Amino acid sequence: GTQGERCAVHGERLHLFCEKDGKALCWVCAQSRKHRDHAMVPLEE
Ligand SMILES: [Zn+2]
Repeated sequence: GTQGERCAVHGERLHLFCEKDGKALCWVCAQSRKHRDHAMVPLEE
């Protein structure tokens, strides 16, 4: 019932939406050498 989906890997609040993956990441995961940056917009809600 945890109101607020945090990035559990690091232990921080997340704001990023992979449109390509259809998943909610953080800025740090946008900066990740893993995740191919293209269809990803930050959570501007
Ligand atoms: Zn992250």
